[PDB]
Amino acid sequence: TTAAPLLALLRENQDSVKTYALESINNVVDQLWSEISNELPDIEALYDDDTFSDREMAALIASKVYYNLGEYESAVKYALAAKDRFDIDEKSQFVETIVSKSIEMYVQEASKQYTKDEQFYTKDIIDPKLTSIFERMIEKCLKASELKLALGIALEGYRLDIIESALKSKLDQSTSENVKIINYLLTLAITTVTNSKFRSSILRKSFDFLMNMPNCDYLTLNKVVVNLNDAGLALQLFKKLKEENDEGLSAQIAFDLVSSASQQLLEILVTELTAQGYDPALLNILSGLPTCDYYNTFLLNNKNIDIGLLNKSKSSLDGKFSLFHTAVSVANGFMHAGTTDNSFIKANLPWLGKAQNWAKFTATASLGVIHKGNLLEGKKVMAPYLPGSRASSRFIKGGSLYGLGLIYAGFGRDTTDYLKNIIVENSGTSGDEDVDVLLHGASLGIGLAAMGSANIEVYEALKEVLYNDSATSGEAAALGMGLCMLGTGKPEAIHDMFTYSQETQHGNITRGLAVGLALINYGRQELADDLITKMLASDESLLRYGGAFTIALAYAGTGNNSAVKRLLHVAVSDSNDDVRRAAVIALGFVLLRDYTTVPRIVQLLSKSHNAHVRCGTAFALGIACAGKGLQSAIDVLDPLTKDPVDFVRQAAMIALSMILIQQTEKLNPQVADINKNFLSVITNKHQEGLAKFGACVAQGIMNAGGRNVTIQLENADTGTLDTKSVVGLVMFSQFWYWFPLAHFLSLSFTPTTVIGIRGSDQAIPKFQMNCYAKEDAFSYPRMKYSSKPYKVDNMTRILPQQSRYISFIKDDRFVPVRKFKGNNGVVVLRDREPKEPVALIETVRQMKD
Amino acid sequence: EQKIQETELKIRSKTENVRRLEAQRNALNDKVRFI
Amino acid sequence: YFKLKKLEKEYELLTLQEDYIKDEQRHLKRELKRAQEEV
Repeated sequence: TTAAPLLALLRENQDSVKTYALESINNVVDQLWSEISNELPDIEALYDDDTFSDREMAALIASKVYYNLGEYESAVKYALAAKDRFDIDEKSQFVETIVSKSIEMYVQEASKQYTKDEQFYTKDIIDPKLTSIFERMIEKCLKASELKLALGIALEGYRLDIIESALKSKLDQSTSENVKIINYLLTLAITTVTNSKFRSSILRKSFDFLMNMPNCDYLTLNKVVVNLNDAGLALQLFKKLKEENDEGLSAQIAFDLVSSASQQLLEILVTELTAQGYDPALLNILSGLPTCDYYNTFLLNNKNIDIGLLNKSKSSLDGKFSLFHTAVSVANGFMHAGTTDNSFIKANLPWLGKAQNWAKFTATASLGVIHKGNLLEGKKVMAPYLPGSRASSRFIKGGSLYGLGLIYAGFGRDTTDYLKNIIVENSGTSGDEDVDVLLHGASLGIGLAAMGSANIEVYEALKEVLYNDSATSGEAAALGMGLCMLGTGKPEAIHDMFTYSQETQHGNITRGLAVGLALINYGRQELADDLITKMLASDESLLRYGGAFTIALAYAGTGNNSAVKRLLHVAVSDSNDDVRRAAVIALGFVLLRDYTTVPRIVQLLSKSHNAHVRCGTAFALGIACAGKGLQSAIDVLDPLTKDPVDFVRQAAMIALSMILIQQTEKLNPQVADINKNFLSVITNKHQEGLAKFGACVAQGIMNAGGRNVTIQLENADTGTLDTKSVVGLVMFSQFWYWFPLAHFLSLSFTPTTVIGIRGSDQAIPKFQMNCYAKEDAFSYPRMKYSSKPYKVDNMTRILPQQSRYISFIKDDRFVPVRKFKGNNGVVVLRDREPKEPVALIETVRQMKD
Repeated sequence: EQKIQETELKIRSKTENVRRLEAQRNALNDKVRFI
Repeated sequence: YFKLKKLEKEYELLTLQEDYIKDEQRHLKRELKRAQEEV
């Protein structure tokens, strides 16, 4: 029984007697181990003895000693030494810890050797003592019908054999089981797998299971194509639509891919798809024609500007230079965005004449936000100010070429050849200041039209503008080249534009180059660290400004603790208020995924002696919390509203305007205090100048698009980071430093509508749902789950957040599929009985085509 | 499922370490409001 | 399955606040230098 004398008798002869001696020891291994541990070195010495054949049973004894000694690493070695006595299926606290310890050490070596070889799990690169328990644990979880621990550990183990082989045996094909399995693999691996190559294969292997399209989830396969940006998988989706013929399923795939894909993937869906055959109904869909048509028509049906509250805002004073006129013009241009209403410019004469020279840019560019989405008459709005028709002056003429950039952005291939010809004419030299103004709006318009597509002609045309060292259009040339270099970009253009920033020192140039060097690196993560190190080591104020946005864009989406430590040390050690403001704003772009921890960090930075630090955290809080929940961020911005600093209250009103969209009517109790401050701060002369100027746009953002459009960034509809939405918010960070850039914000405003259309072509009918919904669209600025139906759930405005409780009635000619898919841009639900009257109403969308 | 629970217990232990930040932040705000 | 996802999400707060309390001490040292100038 007592193992103390037996362990000392193992140095004698007759090894057959030692077999019987070890039998009585296995009882006290969990009892006397604190005593017999003095004889433990004799147990380990016999394992290496070639004449000792009892190591099979001797390994079990030593496995329970070192473990209870407090060494978890040793318990794995002695347990797998024999590879026989160890039983993983036995349920005890001794085995479960050894299994969890072997997996923990296996993840550390899996994240390293994966770079050299991806086949390491099939090879000897890893010592089998790590993979022995790791393989037996997965097989034990598969027999227990538990996919939480099996799939969760597989993502940490970085092994492709587990997910690929086990999924084939677990196939239940309802057919909704395989959809949730990938959803558990997609959601967890993003915050777990640190290597973009491993998660690239997980989405690729899952494509071969659903490739047959047995009424499976297309949104799951769409997120695979968008994340991988593969041209072969995008074309393969339409290859299966030719075999299985469905008008409803093939449509929803086409509307979804055109919005989330970049300019490079749209060429495969149009040019490459035409060569291999296509659907005549789906060709125009992938070209973006219906996408812009839905945004313009849905806003025109229900439109409330409420000019009564706006008249009192813009009639206060004619002075304060353009800062008052710019505030009311940029704000009003948001309310009519997409509805094509010129009443501010046309119906009101005096507010246009009171503007200054450079102030006429906002009055002209306001129509670009208003008429955004018009691919036909968008040029006729700027027709009198186009080149060759001259203009009232050359300061206002430059805004016309920029107005075409906001409307046609991404569709501006026709204007791409038109806008670059004006740059070549002015590329020689400039004799006047307003000449660069015409080049300023031209370079920004072609940058938006070519945004997302790499063009060597636009890069070389704007490169000659940088050589001229223009104090006005110098930033426009840098921003135009950065939008073409979005994504991986050109590595040669990284060091070239960085060299011109050190050679040419200018405020409007280098600052634009610093932002341009941030746009060229998008989603590169550690690949952009070479440029980040050069900016952090330099003491230049403008180079440190672009260093934060370079970290913001590359490290966005999935959060990274390495990018947090960089932005935190810069906002503290550096004494520059503009750089501290850029570091706290750059933190919000990395936190876009998790909006719950964003206010907690802002509360820590809400108390500071610097105004720019509190001003940066104000707008950075509203970036991630715009279209998300957690209404408590309003109370965080309350003390910033009382800040005597002028520009802090300006960014505070804008941040409040982003979170409070559609929060009225007994949703957020703070909507009463924000609506009073609209007319109170403007009319009162005791407040700050920039405070009332920001309250104008603050009232204009909540009323933008006629109370309809909302700011959607990193949602379930897109599936990834929106390129147009993240760039527009960066431009807002520069307001009074040079000239308001707020016109770029129009890319983030999208309406909220739910409509089925048809299964073939454009319809926009009129029907009713009557499902549980909050009261929003019928609550406009004036002069508990009860399962109770709402007035009309079709179209209107409402809210995307609380619309998850809205169902779809099946009593009409349509049928529900996703049970409120909840996608406002894609829409186009399934029609089970086409060619039947829907009570269709033809919209004005023909004018936008 | 015990591997996740035992690991989560460390977060609750480090939660009391976050309490040390409130003592330093309030002492820092007293110096900020003073200057 | 939320216990696995929310597990690694809480370390982001422990990562920032670990070096953030150290920045308050560096700021406190700067306030002491400003306090000597006030005298």
